[PDB]
Amino acid sequence: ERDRVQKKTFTKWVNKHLIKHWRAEAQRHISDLYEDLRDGHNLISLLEVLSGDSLPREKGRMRFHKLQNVQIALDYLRHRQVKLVNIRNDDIADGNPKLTLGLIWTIILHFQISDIQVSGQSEDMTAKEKLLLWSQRMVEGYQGLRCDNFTTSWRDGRLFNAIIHRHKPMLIDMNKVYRQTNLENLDQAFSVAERDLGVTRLLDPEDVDVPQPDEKSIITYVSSLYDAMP
Repeated sequence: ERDRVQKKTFTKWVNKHLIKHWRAEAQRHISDLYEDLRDGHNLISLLEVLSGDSLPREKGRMRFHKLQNVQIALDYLRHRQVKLVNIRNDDIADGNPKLTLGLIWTIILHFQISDIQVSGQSEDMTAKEKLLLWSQRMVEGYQGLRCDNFTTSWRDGRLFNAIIHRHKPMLIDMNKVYRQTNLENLDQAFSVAERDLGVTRLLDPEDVDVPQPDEKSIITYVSSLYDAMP
């Protein structure tokens, strides 16, 4: 299901950032997203690295120290005009999945997805509508591949390869692309983007070759491409 994939994707995204913390003790790794954010420490760390700001933190063990640290993170975001539609400290401290996923998505949008500007876009297209237009424009010439959406259109790997073939034309062979299975095409795309473009592998080939790829995870990964070659 799309939610286990989303947890998955979100977890790697958060970890990529955690380990670049400037402070050693904060350089942590999450195993389960629905446990390892509860105490608020990694949420605060994640906001520290993404913003470069130094945030207060509460050291102890206690239940209400978890709450305090979540509140510091939520308060940070609210002070930056992020609409936390309604989340309490509790939701995160208790490990609620929907809201924990929602909070991470909100952070991904705010910090990563929302700077997407492309030339000749419309005024009130969304930031996802703007990414889409970029993706389309990135493959305008390749022979009858559409990008219509951030799900089914990505399933066979063609889009990703075609995108990477725009400055590593040398590293991928689009011909083999139209001969390869979905899985081969995904692995390759994702392994090329890591080695030669500096793009962390957020998705597994298995997560994407399914009838309905999870829209947020695909957007997270494709945003990451955009960041490497706009």
